Order: sequence, then structure tokens, then C-alpha cells
Amino acid sequence: VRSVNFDPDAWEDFLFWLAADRKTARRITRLIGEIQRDPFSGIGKPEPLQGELSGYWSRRIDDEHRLVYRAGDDEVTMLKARYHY
Amino acid sequence: VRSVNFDPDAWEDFLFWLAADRKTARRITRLIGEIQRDPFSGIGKPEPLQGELSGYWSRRIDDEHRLVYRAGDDEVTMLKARYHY
Amino acid sequence: SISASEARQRLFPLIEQVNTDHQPVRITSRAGDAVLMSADDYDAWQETVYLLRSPENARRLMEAVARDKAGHSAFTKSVDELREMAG
Amino acid sequence: MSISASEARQRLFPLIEQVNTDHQPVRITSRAGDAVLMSADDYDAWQETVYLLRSPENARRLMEAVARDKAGHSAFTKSVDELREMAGGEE
Repeated sequence: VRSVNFDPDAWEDFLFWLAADRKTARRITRLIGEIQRDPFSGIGKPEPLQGELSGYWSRRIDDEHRLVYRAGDDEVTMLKARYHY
Repeated sequence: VRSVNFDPDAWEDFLFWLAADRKTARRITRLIGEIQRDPFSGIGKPEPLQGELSGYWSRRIDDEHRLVYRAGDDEVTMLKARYHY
Repeated sequence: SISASEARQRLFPLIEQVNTDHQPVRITSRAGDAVLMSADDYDAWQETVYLLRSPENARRLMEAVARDKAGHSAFTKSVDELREMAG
Repeated sequence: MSISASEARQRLFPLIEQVNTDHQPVRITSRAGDAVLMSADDYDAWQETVYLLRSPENARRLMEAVARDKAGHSAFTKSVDELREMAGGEE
């Protein structure tokens, strides 16, 4: 019922995983589903970020990679789905 | 005491301040004076930077701008003296 | 900022406090200063720092943040089409 | 590896030295909820690191300077006297 939006970069992260490691892409897909259902609790250890990231949340895709998002009553928006070096 | 080196962008930072606010450039000069005599203590709340920035230090020029530098036994190098948005 | 001596006497309600208002408490001593925070707030802090500590990751993320704040770059996807693709 | 609030309070003097010496935060559990005690210096140093990286343009300009510095081809020398002359002193 909550719609899913992507920032362009988050979308490219998703594309990247579809080709790079598809289980990671399935992880992300499961995470998104659970976020949509209720954005602030559940799997992947959701954390309310601080400081300049206040209002944003992260869930763990991997021990390394994080899905960072924002959520309202009508929509959830994905910001990133890959950790960069 | 120690000799002082500037990265070209930190030199441009100083020039920038000479033209926009000479008081700020005088605070920068004061900090560099303190740094060459006693690298890691003094005014500006010197902080050891962490992670990838490990080995560099920051002091406060004001609540916004930071002088970031590296220091050794013979020399001190300034990398930046301005915060950018 | 409180001294280590009072923090030791008052540790219990200082733990209730940090769990109530989510502000760190700074403690001073001769062995060095410490920060006390709630476990929840510490986890949120460590994760915030984790996202921001790699300069490349900080840049991409905060650029995403800036465009999200301008509210005109995002586009839509259904979770079914996502499951579709990841299959 | 967490300790009780009872133990933490008993040992708080040496705990403060410990978290500062091993640079390792300790987790504390209690009936009111849990807490974490850590080095104030490490806390401040990470906040400051994160302050520098949290603006994309700043992070970019800084790492470019850091990259040049590691190569060590671009840097040049000035005396503080020179700086003082140009700035009209120091303060």
C-alpha cells in the first residue's frame, strides 16, 4: 500500500546487484517489501540515523552494505543500496 | 620551529580569506603559528581525524571552517583552510 | 559535563536519563573523559558514522540526500516488479 | 561481553580509564534500559571526521588535497612571517 520510490543512484545500485550478486538483489528486494509493510521495525536491524541524516533510516543488506531510506505514511524512498569505497 | 608547507588548494583558501575576511586570515595565521610550535595542542580544539583520514588533524578556524593538516618533526603541511558546500 | 565521582554515585538515574532524552552525558576524570549514551543511541550513532566515514560513501549518500530534499528526482517501482527482476 | 549497571557503577573509575586506553566502548545493561560508555576523545574525533565528510563538495575537495599530499608533488613552502605580512598580523 505504501509506494516505493528510488533515487536514481539507489536504482543503479539495484541494477548493479542484479548483475553482480543476485542473492544480494533478493535481500534488497525482501528488505524493501518489509519496509513498505512497516518502515521502522522488523528485519535488517533498522536504525534511525543522526545528524545530517536525521529522518533517514538504514537496514543491513550485508555486514557491509546498507539500504538507506526514508518513510512517510504514503511512500517509502530508497536513497542507497550499496556501500562505496 | 617546524617549516610550513601548503597544498595548492589550502594556499588558495588563504588567498580567498585575504580577499573576503582578513580577520579570518589572521585566525588562520595564528593557528599555523601555534601548529608549527606545538602540532597537536593549543587553540581551535585540535582533533585527530579517523579512518581514511587517519594521520591528519583538524583545528577550528570558526564554528564552520576547519584548517586540516599533517605534522611531523621537521614540517607541517596544510591541506585545507575552508569548508565547502 | 559531570565529574567521574558524581557519575559513579548517580550512574543508575544517569542511565535512565540517557534512555529518556537521548542526549549523551559527558564525564570528566583524571584518567580521561568519557561519554555515556543509551545503547539505542550509540547504535544509531555508530551506524551514522559507518555511513559517513568512507569519503566516497559519504559523498554519494549525501548527494542522494540533497536531491531527495529537492523532491524531484525519485521515480516509482512496484515490489512485484522488483521481485520479478531479482528472480 | 556486556556488564551490569551494578558492576559498571562499582568499577566506573577504572572503566573510564579502560575505554580510553583500549579504545573499546563498554556496553552496560540495566532495568531502565542499556547504555554504552566510551572515550570522549574518540567520540569527538569521529564526530569531527564525519563533519568534514558530510558535505559532498567538502569531502571531494579534501580527498583531492589528501591524494596530492600522498603523492607529494604539489606542496610548497611559506614562512609564517610571510603569512603575517599578508594578513596584517595574527589573531
